[PDB]
Amino acid sequence: HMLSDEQMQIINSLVEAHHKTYDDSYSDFVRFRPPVRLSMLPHLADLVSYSIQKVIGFAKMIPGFRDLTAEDQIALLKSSAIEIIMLRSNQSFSLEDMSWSCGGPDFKYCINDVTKAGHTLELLEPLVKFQVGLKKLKLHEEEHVLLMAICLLSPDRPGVQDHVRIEALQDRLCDVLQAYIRIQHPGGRLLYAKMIQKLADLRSLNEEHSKQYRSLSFQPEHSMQLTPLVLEVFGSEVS
Amino acid sequence: HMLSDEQMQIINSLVEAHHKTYDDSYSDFVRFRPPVRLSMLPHLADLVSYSIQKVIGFAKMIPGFRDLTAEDQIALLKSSAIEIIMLRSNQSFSLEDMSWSCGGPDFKYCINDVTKAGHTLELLEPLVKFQVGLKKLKLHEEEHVLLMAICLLSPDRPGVQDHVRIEALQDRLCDVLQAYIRIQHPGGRLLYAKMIQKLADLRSLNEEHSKQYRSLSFQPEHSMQLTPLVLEVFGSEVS
Amino acid sequence: KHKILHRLLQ
Amino acid sequence: KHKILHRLLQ
Ligand SMILES: C=C1/C(=C\C=C2/CCC[C@]3(C)[C@@H]([C@H](C)C/C=C/C(C)(C)O)CC[C@@H]23)[C@H](O)[C@@H](O)C[C@@H]1O
Ligand SMILES: C=C1/C(=C\C=C2/CCC[C@]3(C)[C@@H]([C@H](C)C/C=C/C(C)(C)O)CC[C@@H]23)[C@H](O)[C@@H](O)C[C@@H]1O
Repeated sequence: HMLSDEQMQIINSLVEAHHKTYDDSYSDFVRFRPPVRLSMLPHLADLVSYSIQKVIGFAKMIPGFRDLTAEDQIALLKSSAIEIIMLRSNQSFSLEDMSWSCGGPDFKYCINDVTKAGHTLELLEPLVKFQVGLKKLKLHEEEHVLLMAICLLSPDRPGVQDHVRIEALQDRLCDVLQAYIRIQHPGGRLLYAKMIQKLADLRSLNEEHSKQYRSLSFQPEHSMQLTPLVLEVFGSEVS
Repeated sequence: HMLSDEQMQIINSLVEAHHKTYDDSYSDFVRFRPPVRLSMLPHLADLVSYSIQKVIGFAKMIPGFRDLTAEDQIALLKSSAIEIIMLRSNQSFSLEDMSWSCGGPDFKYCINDVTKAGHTLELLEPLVKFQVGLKKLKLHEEEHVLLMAICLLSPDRPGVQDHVRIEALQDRLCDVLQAYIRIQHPGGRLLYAKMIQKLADLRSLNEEHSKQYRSLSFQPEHSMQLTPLVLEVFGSEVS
Repeated sequence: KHKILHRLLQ
Repeated sequence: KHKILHRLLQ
């Protein structure tokens, strides 16, 4: 068994989409309001807002995403954006430091940094355990981007209209991922099941983040520190 | 002739209100998104947003402002905020440099800096001429804060309900200013008329800024760079 | 509306 | 509503 021409074209475009939207130099970060050690909410608001723009760019290059209706595109992004940021952040995460390292000690985020942005160990503990278990998977970049696309293209999200179309798109991506792992990932007989478990964990992380984000968004002295894009994407408006 | 006890109490509280809300060290500025030389819109958005918070703090300490209804307080601030920022910015303005110097070459703003925030010489020329003519007045701090309070307490602004109350408050402040100048300002026989002319110029500056701000606010790639407070205060929502 | 202004105005 | 998202989504 091997992968088809169409299956690897999907992988090609998804890999290119991610390289174009994830900048390993992190040099854009000096443009954010600086970190301060809710001391850290300005910096992390800007970080997340910047990351949302990159997730929108990645999404737009997923085969078939741009052909969905504008509402479905919004629906999928409003529900999944925080999950994709959590998944994509694994690339900067270090097992050795148990934190996210983004090219410079100013842009090294530990758990305590995120408590100074208004969050609690009720979210930060499962998040760090998620990152470490995901890092231990040692995913190929191919598998990493496929999982982001699969996560994004979930039809079981609030607001989606074209359930049938989104599922067919996600089905094809899962097919690609299962085949890639069997053929290209030595010893990956259990990998696909683990990755689908991580998608389950993200739903739980999403739920907890939304809960804690409501606290921020309901206190104007904190919500005023957010960005207009963050207010939109994480807000409760429905199209 | 001399000033009454009640007149100088007004001056006392207005001077204290301004010292508490204008920080001559400008050390808070390192918290703004950095300047970049619409390169400068992030930094100037943060600068203006910070300055709005200080104008609200100053307003709250004007005798009688806090006893107005919440709507009138909002109405006066939404219409006058940009004018008070223009007036209060004269304190950092230099005739020698023709620019605003805020403790550090990173926080020195020339006209070209503000064109990189989306504005045109149609606004920036009258603004710089306003600052230089206002600086040439050599106002006492007493006169400076009285003019900010008078500007803020104008009843002829859209949205105000209690015309009669706001005018009485502004009337008392004008009385204080006229008396202060006659008694305490050597050679100020023409000063009060000039200061009231500057209030006229601010209306013209306000008009032009609102026009150019509409361009920013209508293009989402620029409006997303603004702050939630700036969006509120300069926005067109009416209570 | 004016959520932040209301909060800032106490 | 969703003014920025619409613009970013082209
Ligand atoms: C964003 C990315 C990166 C790190 C991510 C992190 C580390 C900091 C804390 C973060 C943002 C979590 C926190 C719960 C979010 C709170 C948001 C508000 C305050 C609005 O509730 C979620 C993920 C977490 C890296 O810089 C790099 O990998 C690029 C990547 O995109
Ligand atoms: C704000 C203050 C100071 C300088 C003010 C300035 C200089 C920079 C350009 C400025 C903000 C003008 C520009 C038209 C505004 C655009 C706003 C958006 C882009 C939203 O349209 C208006 C005043 C101008 C000093 O830092 C100090 O004196 C504190 C003071 O409060």
